[PDB]
Formats: sequence, C-alpha cells, structure tokens
Amino acid sequence: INGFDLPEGNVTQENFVDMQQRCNASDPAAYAQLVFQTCDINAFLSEAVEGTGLAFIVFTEAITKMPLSPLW
Amino acid sequence: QNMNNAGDKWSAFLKEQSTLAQMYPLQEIQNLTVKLQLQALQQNGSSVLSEDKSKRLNTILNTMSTIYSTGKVCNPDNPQECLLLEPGLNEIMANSLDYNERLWAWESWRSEVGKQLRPLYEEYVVLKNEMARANHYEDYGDYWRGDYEVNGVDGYDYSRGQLIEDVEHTFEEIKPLYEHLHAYVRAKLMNAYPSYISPIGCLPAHLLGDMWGRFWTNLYSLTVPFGQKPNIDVTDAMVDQAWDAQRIFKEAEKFFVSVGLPNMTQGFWENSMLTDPGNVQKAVCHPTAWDLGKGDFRILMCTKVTMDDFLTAHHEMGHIQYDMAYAAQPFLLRNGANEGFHEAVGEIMSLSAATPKHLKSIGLLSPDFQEDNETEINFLLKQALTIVGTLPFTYMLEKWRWMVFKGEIPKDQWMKKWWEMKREIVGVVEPVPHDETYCDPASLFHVSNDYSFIRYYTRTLYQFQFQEALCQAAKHEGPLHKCDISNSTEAGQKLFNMLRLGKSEPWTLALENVVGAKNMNVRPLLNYFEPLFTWLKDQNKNSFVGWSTDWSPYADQSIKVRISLKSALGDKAYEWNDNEMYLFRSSVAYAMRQYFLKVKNQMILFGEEDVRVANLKPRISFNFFVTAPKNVSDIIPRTEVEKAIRMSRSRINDAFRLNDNSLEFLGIQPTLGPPNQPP
Amino acid sequence: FVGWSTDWSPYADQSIKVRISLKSALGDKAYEWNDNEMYLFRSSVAYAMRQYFLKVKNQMILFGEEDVRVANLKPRISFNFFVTAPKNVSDIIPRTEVEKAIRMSRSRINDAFRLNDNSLEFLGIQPTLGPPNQPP
Amino acid sequence: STGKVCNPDNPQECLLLEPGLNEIMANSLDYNERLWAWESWRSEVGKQLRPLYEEYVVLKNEMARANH
Ligand SMILES: *[C@@H]1O[C@H](CO)[C@@H](O[C@@H]2O[C@H](CO)[C@@H](O)[C@H](O)[C@H]2NC(C)=O)[C@H](O)[C@H]1NC(C)=O
Ligand SMILES: *[C@@H]1O[C@H](CO)[C@@H](O[C@@H]2O[C@H](CO)[C@@H](O)[C@H](O)[C@H]2NC(C)=O)[C@H](O)[C@H]1NC(C)=O
Ligand SMILES: *[C@@H]1O[C@H](CO)[C@@H](O[C@@H]2O[C@H](CO)[C@@H](O)[C@H](O)[C@H]2NC(C)=O)[C@H](O)[C@H]1NC(C)=O
Ligand SMILES: *[C@@H]1O[C@H](CO)[C@@H](O[C@@H]2O[C@H](CO)[C@@H](O)[C@H](O)[C@H]2NC(C)=O)[C@H](O)[C@H]1NC(C)=O
Ligand SMILES: *[C@@H]1O[C@H](CO)[C@@H](O[C@@H]2O[C@H](CO)[C@@H](O)[C@H](O)[C@H]2NC(C)=O)[C@H](O)[C@H]1NC(C)=O
Ligand SMILES: *[C@@H]1O[C@H](CO)[C@@H](O[C@@H]2O[C@H](CO)[C@@H](O)[C@H](O)[C@H]2NC(C)=O)[C@H](O)[C@H]1NC(C)=O
Ligand SMILES: *[C@@H]1O[C@H](CO)[C@@H](O)[C@H](O)[C@H]1NC(C)=O
Ligand SMILES: *[C@@H]1O[C@H](CO)[C@@H](O)[C@H](O)[C@H]1NC(C)=O
Ligand SMILES: *[C@@H]1O[C@H](CO)[C@@H](O)[C@H](O)[C@H]1NC(C)=O
Ligand SMILES: [Zn+2]
Repeated sequence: INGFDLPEGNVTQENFVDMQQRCNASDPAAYAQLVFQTCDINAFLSEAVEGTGLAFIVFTEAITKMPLSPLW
Repeated sequence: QNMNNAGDKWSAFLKEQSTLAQMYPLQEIQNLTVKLQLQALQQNGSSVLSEDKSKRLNTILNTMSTIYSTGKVCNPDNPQECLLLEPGLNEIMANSLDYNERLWAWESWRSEVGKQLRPLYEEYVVLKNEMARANHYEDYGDYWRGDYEVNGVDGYDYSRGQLIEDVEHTFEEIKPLYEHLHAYVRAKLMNAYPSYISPIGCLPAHLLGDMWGRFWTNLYSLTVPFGQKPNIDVTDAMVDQAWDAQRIFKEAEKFFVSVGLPNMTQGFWENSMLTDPGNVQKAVCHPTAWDLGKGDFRILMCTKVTMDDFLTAHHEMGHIQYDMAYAAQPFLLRNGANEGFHEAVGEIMSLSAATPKHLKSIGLLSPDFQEDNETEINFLLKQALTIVGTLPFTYMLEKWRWMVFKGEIPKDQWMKKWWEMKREIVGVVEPVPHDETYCDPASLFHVSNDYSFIRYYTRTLYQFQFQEALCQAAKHEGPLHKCDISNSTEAGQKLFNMLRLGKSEPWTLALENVVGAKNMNVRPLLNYFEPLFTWLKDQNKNSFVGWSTDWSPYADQSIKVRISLKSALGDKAYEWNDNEMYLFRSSVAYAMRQYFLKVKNQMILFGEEDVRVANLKPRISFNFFVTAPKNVSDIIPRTEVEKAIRMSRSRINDAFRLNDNSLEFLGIQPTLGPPNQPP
Repeated sequence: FVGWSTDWSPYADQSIKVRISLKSALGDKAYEWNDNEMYLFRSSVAYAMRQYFLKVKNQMILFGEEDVRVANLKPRISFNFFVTAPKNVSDIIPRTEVEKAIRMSRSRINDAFRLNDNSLEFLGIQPTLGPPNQPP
Repeated sequence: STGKVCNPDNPQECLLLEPGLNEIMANSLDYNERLWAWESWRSEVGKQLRPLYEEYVVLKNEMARANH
C-alpha cells in the first residue's frame, strides 16, 4: 500500500494473494523493485531453541508483551 | 443604432422563415440540392430550450465574454497599476526573457480569470448539452462535428464519429516530426534559461512565447539556426521604388490573372477603403473581406508599405476570388464546403507569393541574388514554429472538450485530466499545481466565447494538400517549399473546379476535384518539411528525443507526507475531507511563521494559500512546497522547511491526534531520546 | 438620554469571550502566547465553522482566518471574537450558530493547544455530558 | 488619489474615492452598502499608508529637532 498508494482498509490477510496480481497487471515496471517476504507457520514453529535459549530468549521475549510484565 | 435595428430585421426575418420550414417534411425529398437548402434552414439550434433557460444561457455567454475582455492584473509591488490582457499582459508573454516576470503573468491571469470562468463554464456545459439533445445529438461535441457530416451521395459519405478517428490517425504521423522539433527547441531554451529546464523533460508552460503556448512563433530569436544570415525581407525595396497603396493590390490582381482567374469587379476600386482615410477617422482597422451581396465585393484594411501587408493582400484577395466563384449558387449554399476550406484557400495564395522565385520576377530582388541552403533552413524553421507547433495544441484542446461534453471526464477531474494530457500529448508541464478551483481552458478566447476549435487542425492539413496538388499541375521540379503557381493555366483550372461548388456538393467530393482523394491526408504536410526534418535529425544526435511525464519544475523542493489514520485510531478515526486539508495547510503556515521569528528574527505572514499541495491519493499522500506570501516565484528551499517542521512536529501531531508513525514526512526522521534513570 | 456610553458596540452582542489559562494546564513548560498563536486560533475556529455547515446545513462555505474578528486582547489572555461571512462584511453569523459549531469541534480545538476545557473557556458554553458507571 | 475599491459581487468594477465612493457615503440609506464602502476603502488605503506613515514620523521628528 506504500508502493501503489492504496487506503489501509482494503488490503488485509483475506485478499493479499488477490490484489498482488492486480498490481503487476497495472504497473509491471513499478512492481519489479518491490520486495515480498516469504513467511508461513512451521518455519516460525521450528527454530533455534538451543541450550540456554528457551528460558532466556523465548520466555523473556513473551513476558514483555503481557500486562503487569515485572510480575510475570 | 443604424446597424442594430437593420441587423435585427435580418434576424427576426430568418426565424419566421425557419418556423415555416417545418411545414415540409425532410425525408420526402429526392433532389440533393433542395434537400441541402432545407436542412440548413430547418435547423432549430436554440429555442428548443425553455424560455427561462434560454435567457439564462445568454446571460452566461455575456458574463464569460466580459470577464475575458475586462480583466485587471495587479503587480504585487504596486496595487495601483492593473494590466489588462491585450495591452500589457500579451506584451510580457511575447517579449520578456525574465523567468520570474513570465511566471508571474502566467499564474496571476490564470488563477483569477480561471476561478471566475469556472462556475459559469460549469453551468454552460449543462445548458449546451440540453440544447444538443433536443436536436437529436448525443452531446454538444457531436453538434459541433455536424459540419463534416455527409449523408447519402453514393460513395462520398462521412460520419460525425469518423472525424474522431481521422484526426487521431493523422496525428500519429506528425509525432515523429514534432518530437524532433520539441527536442531542438528544448536544447536551445536551456541556453536562454539555465538552471530551469531539464534535458529529458517537458517544457515549462510559461516559456513558450505567448500566454497559452498556442503558437511558438515568438521563440524564433532564441532558436534561429544561423543568426548571421538575414531572413529575406523586401520592405526597403518597396519604399525605394515609391510604391503607393494601390501598387500592392494591382500586383496582387496580376498574380490571379496570371493563373487564369477573373479580374476585380471594377466596383472593387471605388467602394473599398484600402487605407485608413485622410480624415482622422474612427474606423476599426482590421484586414477582412466582405461579401455584402448582389455581386458587391469590398476589402477593408489599413495597408502600410511592408512585405507583411504585401502578403496579407494576397491572402485577403484569395477570400474574394473564392467568393466571386460560387456566386451563381442559391443563397443558402454560398459558403465554403466546410468550415476549414475558406481560410485554406487564402493561405496558399500567401505561400506562393512569399517565395524568392516570385519576388525576383515581380521586380523586388536583385537579379543577382543567391539563395543558399542556410537561408532555407532559417525560413523553414520559422514556418514550423507556427504550423507544426500549433498542431498538438489544437488536437489536445478539442479532445479535452469532446470528452467533457459526452461525460468521460466528470467535473471533479477537469483540471486533473487537462494537465495529464498536456504532459503526454503536447509535452508541456505546469509550473504551479492547479486544483479543481481553476479553469485553465476557459482562459483562452475560443473556449469562453463559444467557438469551435477543430477548424484550425483541418485547415492546416488541407492547405498543403491543395499546394502539393497544384504544383504537380504547374510542373514543379524542386522541393515543395520553393513552388510558385504563376503563369500557369492548368493549375488554375484545377483550382477553379472546386471554387465554384460552394456547399452544393459534399466536401469529400470537392477534395477529389483538386487532390484526387476523398479524405484529408498528412503526407503532403510532411513533404513540405523534409528539408527541415533531415537537418533536425542531425542536430539531435547527442540529444534525447522525447520527454518524461514525471519531471516538474517544483518537484525537487517538495516534501511527501503520508498519513495512516486507521493505524493510529482505528475504529474511531475521522474521515479526511478537504476541511482537514485546510487545517493541514494552516498548521504548516504556522510552523513557518514560528521558524522565521525565533531563528531568522523576521516576521513573515505565511498563509494557507502559500502551501501548494499536489498529487492527492486515497492512501492519503500528497506533496507540498512553501512559497513566499505574494511572490509566486520564490520557493522556500527544502532544507529550511525541514528545519521548520522539526521545530513544530509535536504541535502538528497534536492537532490531528497522530504520533510520528502515522504522520510521516518522508526524508525527516525522529532522532533524540536517550533512555535511563537508574542512578 | 444626554450623553453616551463607551462600552456599547454594534458587534458586541454576537461576540464570544474566550479565556485561556496556560500556566494552569502546563505550568513550568508552557509556551508563550505571541501573535502566531492567535493565527492558529483563528484558523481552528474557521475550520470548525466549515465542518458545521457541511455536516448540519449541507453547504460548503470557505471560511478563512480573516473572517474571525478579534477584539480586546488582554494579558490574562482574553478576547472577544465574532464570525463573518467570507466576503460579505455586513453578514455576521449569529451567536447561537457559532456555539453549536464550537460544541461540535471543541475536542479538536483543545488538542491543537494542549488545553482541557478548564484552561480554554468559551464563556456561555458549558460541558454537559458524561454519565458514569460500569459495575453490572 | 488612485485607490480602487472592488464590489465583491463583480470584481470588474472598481470605484475610486472621489467619483463613486464619496457619493455612496453622502446619499445612501442602505446600512449594508454604507458599511461596505467604509470598511473596504479604510482597510486597503489603511494598510498602505501604514508603513509609509510610520517612516514619515521618524523623518519629520529629525527635521524638527534639528531646527530646535
Ligand atoms: C434538381 O436536380 C436537377 C438535376 O438533378 C437540376 O436540373 C438542372 O437544372 C438546371 C437549371 O435549374 C438546368 O440548367 C440543368 O440542365 C438541369 N440538369 C438536368 C440534368 O436536367 C435542378 O436544378 C434541381 N432542382 C433545383 C431546384 O435546383
Ligand atoms: C424543431 O422543434 C420542434 C418542436 O417545437 C420539433 O418538433 C416536433 O416534431 C414532432 C415529430 O417528430 C412533432 O410531433 C411535434 O409536434 C413537433 N413540435 C411541436 C410539438 O410543435 C422539431 O423536430 C425541431 N426541428 C428540428 C430542427 O429538429
Ligand atoms: C550547405 O551546402 C554545403 C555544400 O555542400 C554543405 O557543406 C558540406 O557539409 C558537409 C557536412 O558537414 C561536409 O562533409 C562537406 O565537406 C561540406 N561541403 C564543402 C564544400 O565544404 C553544408 O553543410 C550545407 N548546409 C546545410 C545547413 O545543409
Ligand atoms: C511570368 O509572368 C510575368 C508577367 O507577365 C512575365 O514577366 C515578363 O517577362 C518578360 C521577360 O522576362 C519581360 O520582358 C516583361 O516585361 C515581363 N512582364 C511584366 C508585366 O513584368 C514572365 O516572363 C513570366 N514567366 C515566364 C516563364 O513566362
Ligand atoms: C521574487 O523572488 C525572486 C527569487 O525567486 C526574486 O528574484 C531575485 O531578484 C533579485 C533582484 O531583483 C536578483 O538579484 C536575484 O538574482 C533574483 N533571484 C533569482 C532566483 O532569480 C524577485 O525579486 C522576488 N520578487 C519580489 C517582488 O520580491
Ligand atoms: C450581505 O449580508 C446582508 C445581511 O447581513 C444581506 O442583506 C440582505 O439582503 C437581502 C436582499 O438583498 C434582504 O432581503 C435582506 O433583508 C438583507 N438583510 C439584512 C439584515 O438587511 C446582503 O444581501 C449580503 N450581501 C451579499 C452580496 O450577499
Ligand atoms: C478497497 O477498494 C477496492 C476498490 O475500490 C474495493 O473493491 C474493495 O472492496 C475495498 N476494500 C474494502 C472496502 O474493504
Ligand atoms: C507479475 O508477477 C507475477 C509474479 O509475481 C507473474 O506471475 C506475472 O506474470 C507478472 N505479470 C506481468 C504482466 O509481468
Ligand atoms: C483584366 O484587366 C486588364 C486591365 O486592367 C485587361 O488588360 C485584361 O484583359 C483583363 N482580363 C480579361 C480576362 O479581360
Ligand atoms: Zn483570412
């Protein structure tokens, strides 16, 4: 929505694959310099959870997003 | 008062015979001539409207006409001196080399007249479409194209929608020639205005030689190929042989009797007024040709001894010889075959008389004169600045007006689509962004005074079709631009077979009597300019041919703003109408006032009209730049606006409830904020 | 009555008195009220008149900062103002229509100056709503 | 002597002080037209004569103080 200037309430998770094909059919030159991250679950559910990397990197990152985070 | 009552007896008589003409049906007629006279008289035109809408339309046409002729422009350094369009504002646009004074005259005039003609012009489109749809056209643009319509004459027909394709088909063969002329003028304008013109972009709209860029003919002193060769001028040889007022027409009458055309009518010599009189006599001095009727032809001009009025004498006599030829038709068919033929026959008389071959045989050039190939380029480039330079302007303007009448352009996109068509078709960029409060087409004479403009496109194409067809009959051997039809008889017989038709035949049938084709053609126009097109392609070997529609003369001091309303507030955020754009322009003008007071120690009264917004999108993004309060040529630099916005960013955020991630100034970043507290 | 009063004015019955208490809202950290702040106040009132005539009266009227006429500026920070039609100087918008326009956009004018309805008083216009509760 | 006043309903007709603006102020009984002619004229000429009149007081006081 920043490379083609669309309003924010039109592009969401339900039709992301619908409208990215509409952008290369409209401007094939302006769509080439844009980048699109490739990410899907089972790639974030399988990561480096090595020794001393769960209580210190995984739990302490999730505690800071709860309310009353010094208590947890 | 002697001509207003005698003028209204003619107009009241014609509406009485018009309402008698609908007594006869039109499709129960067989003879083509009596059908053509009946359709030209039965035409309702106005009067199809309600009688209170008919007086509203004439009030708009009178108001738009008096705004254009009585406009005052105020010089921001002395409000006691107002300049009015024809004396003073046309002289700045035609003579000045100051960038800041041409930019002022363009803008001011534009803006003011613009605004006025806006509401009026908007009300004018609705009333003219009602009058055209009651006469069984689809819009008012289809009503204007009814001149070129031809109905049922066995192979010579022409539709009113066929004119649109023939204009666009002929235009894409001029675009190779116009691109090389646009590239040569752009390279010559960079020496006259350095640091103002991009070498791969469009030309700025206020540097073209007049107020609208219609003719490029005032750019000749900056774009002359060889300035050390005088372009040939026979004005001194006229005042060295004591040529009176009468010699200029008597040599003009000998030109036309040389080709096989009749003499002047011998009432032509007493009744006409070839100069302004020996009295200091108030009498509109404007070249014209009159056809009063009853075989009485008079020419009214105030001729001075110059080669300029030696040429327009040949032009104005050409209107007379066209008028003397069709004087045997009935009264309602005594016009040109379409609206474009009448001026085109007048200008092929002027082209043939301006050649140095004709001037040295008419006694005005040393029999020892040498025409070099450097002076033919000087002559052809002066022709192309008037002929070729006006063809994309004429095509773009009628294309915009045709799409406005049929409704392809809604009224919230009139000035958006106007300046997109300038960059794409003409190659001309505006210096200041213009929103939907301006009306820049209506600041031209032909738009605000209700005139059709396609007659200037077709006349240019018919003019070289006539000239190329007459020079094959006169057995010419060289280039087309050296041709002269004097002493021939066979060429005049080719010309006279069209001149006597009038409107009695379809105009496509009139063209085959001269050219040999049934349609207008652009290939004779290009053959005239092939010595220039060969020389132009060698001068543009290191240049770039073409232009970019992205460059602007203001878009390097602009700042892009991006606003994310639904990220900051979400389900509770206001909607961004144009009252929010007014509050944004006042907050930026407030921030510029605080920066110049606390840093530069000056008090400058910035307003919301000094913040110029362009390219408004739905995501909510635009560009803006800041201008000094009444000096439109003074743009505050981008580095001083970034320092002013950094000083007051916390105040602009609070006026809209945004938080520096929902109000982004692209190129300005938040910097500070070191964290700590544990001692 | 022989004599005259120097207090009456032909505009001072459609005027609204504004009182601003900067040091109560912010204290040791409040900006100073120069005439650039008076320019921002006159643009915020002209914005509020534009939004009222568009959403209630369905008209678009181009009010500017030059249509808000300020009189009697004091040090405590108090003045009167009245609103005029954009080029008709004889047409004063009535006081009852400016009170309805300021009530519609009072939360927006407060945020532009960081005031909180006790530091930006329009004398004659009072805050009304706000019923409390939640325990069901 | 050369001030033009524009009628907000027709900007193409400017009235200049002695013919036209003095006749409104001396003959009219319309409240809204007398209020317009007063204000307009005032404001415009006002502004101009301001900076000039301000510079005029300083130079005239210098000439008077040099003549004791
Ligand atoms: C109707 O058409 C006929 C021919 O189609 C016209 O007839 C000519 O008329 C002129 C004088 O009126 C004669 O000199 C010609 O000899 C006629 N031609 C022929 C072939 O007979 C007739 O003029 C047309 N009607 C009108 C009113 O013009
Ligand atoms: C001129 O205007 C008249 C209307 O005043 C048009 O006419 C009518 O024609 C229809 C048939 O199509 C008749 O039923 C009406 O009676 C006519 N008018 C009336 C009511 O008197 C006419 O078509 C117009 N002519 C042109 C140039 O198109
Ligand atoms: C006018 O004609 C002369 C004569 O041919 C041209 O001069 C020639 O130019 C070419 C290209 O630069 C050279 O290769 C020749 O050697 C030149 N001839 C001589 C005799 O020196 C000249 O270029 C022409 N000018 C134009 C504008 O066409
Ligand atoms: C074209 O027409 C002119 C006008 O008649 C001719 O000019 C005459 O030329 C001869 C010799 O060149 C002179 O003796 C006459 O005095 C000229 N006449 C006039 C009126 O000036 C010219 O010769 C014609 N051209 C050709 C090729 O025949
Ligand atoms: C409007 O601004 C322009 C600058 O954008 C001023 O033009 C300058 O004029 C002075 C003297 O007149 C020249 O020395 C400068 O070189 C000019 N600047 C540029 C960039 O050309 C112009 O004077 C301003 N007009 C007013 C009335 O202040
Ligand atoms: C400016 O506003 C005044 C009202 O303050 C308008 O005066 C009214 O004019 C109409 C007709 O001209 C009368 O019927 C009303 O009675 C007038 N009102 C008052 C209070 O006297 C005036 O017309 C406005 N001017 C413009 C150009 O709109
Ligand atoms: C966004 O805009 C497009 C085009 O106007 C529309 O088709 C789509 O439904 C919109 N998305 C919404 C309303 O969520
Ligand atoms: C646009 O890109 C997609 C891949 O992202 C490709 O499949 C498609 O063919 C492209 N369209 C054009 C017109 O090149
Ligand atoms: C035209 O007039 C001249 C004299 O003015 C005369 O000699 C000539 O014969 C005339 N033309 C014709 C065709 O009679
Ligand atoms: Zn002409």
